[PDB]
Amino acid sequence: YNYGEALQKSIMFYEFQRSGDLPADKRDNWRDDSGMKDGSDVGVDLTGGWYDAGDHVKFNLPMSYTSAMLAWSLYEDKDAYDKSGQTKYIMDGIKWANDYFIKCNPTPGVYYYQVGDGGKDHSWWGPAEVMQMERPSFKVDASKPGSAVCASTAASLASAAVVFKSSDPTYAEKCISHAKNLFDMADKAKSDAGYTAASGYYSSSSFYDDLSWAAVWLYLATNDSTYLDKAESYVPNWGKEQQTDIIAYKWGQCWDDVHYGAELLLAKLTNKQLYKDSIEMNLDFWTTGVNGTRVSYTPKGLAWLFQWGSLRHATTQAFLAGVYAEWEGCTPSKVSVYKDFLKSQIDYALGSTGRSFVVGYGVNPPQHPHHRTAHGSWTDQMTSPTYHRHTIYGALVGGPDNADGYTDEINNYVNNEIACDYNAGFTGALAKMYKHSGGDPIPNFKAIEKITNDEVIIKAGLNSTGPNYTEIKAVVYNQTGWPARVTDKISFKYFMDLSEIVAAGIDPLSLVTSSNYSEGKNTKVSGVLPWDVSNNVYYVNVDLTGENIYPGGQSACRREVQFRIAAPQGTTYWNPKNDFSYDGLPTTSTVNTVTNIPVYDNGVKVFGNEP
Ligand SMILES: OC[C@H]1O[C@@H](O[C@H]2[C@H](O)[C@@H](O)[C@H](O[C@H]3[C@H](O)[C@@H](O)[C@H](O)O[C@@H]3CO)O[C@@H]2CO)[C@H](O)[C@@H](O)[C@@H]1O
Ligand SMILES: OC[C@H]1O[C@@H](O[C@H]2[C@H](O)[C@@H](O)[C@H](O)O[C@@H]2CO)[C@H](O)[C@@H](O)[C@@H]1O
Ligand SMILES: [Ca+2]
Ligand SMILES: [Ca+2]
Ligand SMILES: [Mg+2]
Ligand SMILES: [Mg+2]
Ligand SMILES: [Mg+2]
Ligand SMILES: [Mg+2]
Repeated sequence: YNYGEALQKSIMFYEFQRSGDLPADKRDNWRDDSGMKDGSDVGVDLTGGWYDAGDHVKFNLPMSYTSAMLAWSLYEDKDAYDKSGQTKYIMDGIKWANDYFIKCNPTPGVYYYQVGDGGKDHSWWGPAEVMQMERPSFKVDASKPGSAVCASTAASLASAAVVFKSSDPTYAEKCISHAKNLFDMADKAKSDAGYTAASGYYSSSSFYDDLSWAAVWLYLATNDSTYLDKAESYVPNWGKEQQTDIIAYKWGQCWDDVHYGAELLLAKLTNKQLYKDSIEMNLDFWTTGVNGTRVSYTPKGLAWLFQWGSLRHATTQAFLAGVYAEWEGCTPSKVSVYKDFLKSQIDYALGSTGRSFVVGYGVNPPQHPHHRTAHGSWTDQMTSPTYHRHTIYGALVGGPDNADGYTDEINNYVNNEIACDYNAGFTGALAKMYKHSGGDPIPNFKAIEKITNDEVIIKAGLNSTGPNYTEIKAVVYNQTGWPARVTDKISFKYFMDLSEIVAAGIDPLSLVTSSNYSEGKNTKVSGVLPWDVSNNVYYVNVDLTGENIYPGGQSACRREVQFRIAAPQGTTYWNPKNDFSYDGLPTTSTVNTVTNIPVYDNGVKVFGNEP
């Protein structure tokens, strides 16, 4: 498999998750500014960071877990990133998350750990750029603690400091300053009691693991052994295997449990047997098995841990196995076992079963990941359109069940959602496979997509008619996607040939235009205006400027306008047949897309034709 391309796309995945004011240097044409008022409720700029999964909540625990894991990869395999030419991209990602965590620590002792409400956010299915719901900010402090999330963020900031120190020593120091404050908060409190806004999504079941993980990274960033001593001091407090006094080993590294990564690092830093034994017990359980126990394996080779995000778990363990196998302290006989495991799990994700589980990569990749912005519905419907308008490159889907079963459907969020933490360890494992087996990334890769549907259209039909008038029912639709956006400067024009009016000795400008119905309070229908009088062409201008038309609902994306143009009552010379906009017009109140009632966006024609 082409591991370099996979690595390249896995890193790119995060760029599509970005919230906030996006860079001018962005390499896609379908994501734009969003969550621009994040933090406005507390008077703090909390814009930026990454949306968690297929949704738009910013959950700092998995977000910081993710950036800490990406930095860990860059720390372990900078040469792989340099050789593949992806170094700039992963560093930009790491900085994107950490710049946001810094904003979340506005003053010593205060940490905002979330922006958005799961309940409200998930109740709407649409693109990030046009979210209309409230996005509350939540914080922890001395009176309401969040040890896991504060320490997880400290680990992200400290690991970022380690990998940025050589090229940007000042940013490294900035990261360390904030990591120290957040760790102090976490260490002083030793409680997750104030971390409640993520209930039902990312509630924490442990924080001593996060304390050790953060302390290890702060040790590597500052070289102050005060932190190494702390890291080791929490070990007795880590969860144990049931009815044993053995450090847990039957799960895997993940957003809720980072003792696996902490013990791996502590083994390399101290060479103490306790840590070596602990990480090898975990890696053994995942490979050969240990003490009669072994993680389940699917018939096709996937180490299967749990129903949700099976690939996320397997590929993360693959990364840890790769890191540990390269360490001189690893039991020699297990080096090959662990490396074989890294390859088998990554290959399963990339295509060993005959298809890829990575969006926009390989053979028969997933087409319907549970992701709002990549899908791009403009009607608040998971079912419409019936295909994803965008390709969210690099995203690793949840994964199959214990029997390799997998259904690529948008509503399957258990096995087909995509998320920050899903790609975290995966990215690191990919860097290792690239280093070993290669595969050239795509040069100058970008995600500038072809526009696949007219972004703003109009449908019309004959509402009412008479010997002296024509009444039109028109509906404008915002189907924007590159990027999805509010269209508050839309207008359209209805063209007529009024030669018969001039011939009747009547002023075309005196005809009466009117509207008996229209959605939108700003809808304005003009009187008859001249367009090309040499050919007796006049028009009615319908301005929708000011209307908050956006691709996020059946009513939200459309504006209906009914308007009539009429010659004097009792007259019979009105002739709609020579009117440009009347040609082909649906003969009734049931509208259809028309191309002769042009739509304009800030005066620029974007749909339809003029006379
Ligand atoms: O031995 C059990 C292990 O449990 C781990 O916690 C897991 C929770 O039990 C599980 O409910 C939760 O599932 C999440 C999933 O992680 C998340 O990514 C997905 O989006 O939603 C699911 C809930 O609907 O996962 C956590 C973490 O794996 C402990 O962390 C671990 O120590 C313990 O051994
Ligand atoms: O929490 C699981 C999953 O929920 C997704 O939102 C669901 C919501 O949970 C359900 O009550 C509603 O009926 O449908 C929506 C859309 O499927 C959410 O999109 C995922 O991010 C989340 O993992
Ligand atoms: Ca934890
Ligand atoms: Ca006419
Ligand atoms: Mg900008
Ligand atoms: Mg979820
Ligand atoms: Mg399909
Ligand atoms: Mg004519």
